[PDB]
Amino acid sequence: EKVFFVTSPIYYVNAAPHIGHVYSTLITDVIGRYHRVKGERVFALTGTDEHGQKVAEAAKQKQVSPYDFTTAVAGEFKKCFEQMDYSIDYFIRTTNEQHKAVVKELWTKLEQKGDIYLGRYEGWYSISDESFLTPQNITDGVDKDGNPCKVSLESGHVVTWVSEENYMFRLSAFRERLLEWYHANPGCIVPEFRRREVIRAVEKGLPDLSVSRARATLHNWAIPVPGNPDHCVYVWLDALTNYLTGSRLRVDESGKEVSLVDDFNELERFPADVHVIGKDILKFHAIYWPAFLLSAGLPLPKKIVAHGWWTKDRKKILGNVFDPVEKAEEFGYDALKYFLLRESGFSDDGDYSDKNMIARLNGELADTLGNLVMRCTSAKINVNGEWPSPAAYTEEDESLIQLIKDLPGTADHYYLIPDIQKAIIAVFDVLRAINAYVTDMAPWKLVKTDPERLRTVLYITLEGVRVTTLLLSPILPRKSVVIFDMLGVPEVHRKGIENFEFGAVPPGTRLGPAVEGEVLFSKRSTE
Ligand code: MET
Repeated sequence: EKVFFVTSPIYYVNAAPHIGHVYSTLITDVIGRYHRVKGERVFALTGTDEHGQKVAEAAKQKQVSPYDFTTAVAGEFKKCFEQMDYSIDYFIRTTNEQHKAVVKELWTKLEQKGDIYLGRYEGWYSISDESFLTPQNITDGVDKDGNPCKVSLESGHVVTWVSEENYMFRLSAFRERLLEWYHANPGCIVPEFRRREVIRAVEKGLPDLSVSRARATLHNWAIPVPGNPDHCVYVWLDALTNYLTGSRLRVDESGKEVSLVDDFNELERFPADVHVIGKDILKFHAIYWPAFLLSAGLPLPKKIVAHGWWTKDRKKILGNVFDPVEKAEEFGYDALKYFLLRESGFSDDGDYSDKNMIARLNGELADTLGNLVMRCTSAKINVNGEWPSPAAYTEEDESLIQLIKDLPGTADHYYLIPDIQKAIIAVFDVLRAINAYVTDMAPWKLVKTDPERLRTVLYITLEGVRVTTLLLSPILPRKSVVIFDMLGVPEVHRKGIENFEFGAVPPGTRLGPAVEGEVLFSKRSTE
């Protein structure tokens, strides 16, 4: 056992935070929350990528110091994530002095291993992606002016020709070991088609990789190469190292880093159990990073999960915004999170209209979950305001019980893939089954007609709501608490695999107090 270590990418601070960053960090957050619910030690990590030409030039364009610009924008990222109400354990910044030391330490290992030489890069480079590209991965496009230029096929951003004496990492020498790693861990990249992409790309051959740049090109906004002040460390080698840095930082109660340990084993976090990333940055994580780790003799991550990129009303996000805080203030924080995790799987296919948002809010959160919670806690149905003791189970009772008992196992596998969408769907399939059982039994009639039968129906329903809610708690962290409070579930029973079990809450447990205008999810007007 070790600390379950989950990460998000660290984001460029060239501009203000937006939905892409909020989405990636949310996924990271949800994975961490699920493992805490299982009672595991978790360290969840996010942060900002603050060096490089991209960032330094964005600061120049605003006519501000790189130190002042990065600090200000990093501040906006922290404020946004705070407001999004994640449970991230640490926010790292690559300008941190302790991160810097770790980067120099990793570089030195790579050099001492013989995997870094002085050579030349002569080729295309995308500043906006901080990415080296071959002629096969560029094409014709236009400037900011509208003059003809070359652009990345990858991303569409302008590319430039670089010809510089650079320190080069021997990535070509790691091809075989990388292929061995992919084939021996066929779950290590998710989803499967991105795993195939990576293997196909590495099968073709790998060139060596420039890991430094001449200091002027960078506007001196980068980590100097140890032993050679004319060169700065490639922003991506610096950036990827944040995962190692974060694995080695002791953090105090307020979230401040207070100490860098010498050895990752001391904190038991490294290597990451899951790196959450966008598809745009797959090669850095699935090819370069494991190669750096193999060179350094460090263990490799267990999973890399790469999600897709987004649209609002089937259009690129100018004249089309999606501010997550404003949407969350509009429809709800947990509701917005549910929507983002339910609507998209590993694709760009998601309908992010306010229409579809309202349809899921009303249909799934309000009509399926909320209505159910209200039914089984209603004083008109649950006359004694408690968990009743069930009488004998019918076959129908048992079919539903069986679904509830099976759910934790199924949801668990989905959370570990990870495929959060599938986990949510599984839980809601069980919520729908519970609703249909309740409709079929009509407990409102049973109050008058067979109060004994009602004890059974009502107990099964409460327990189905409790289990589904426990498994939804990583997705609806605030609302799950409210639900548990309404059900009167003691704190101890709100986490731990012990409580995945059917029957964990005893009969006789009292419900929470009923507030005057109780409303868990408010249906919105279709507009
Ligand atoms: C080590 S993850 C670095 C990600 C990069 N800063 C980006 O925003 O795409």
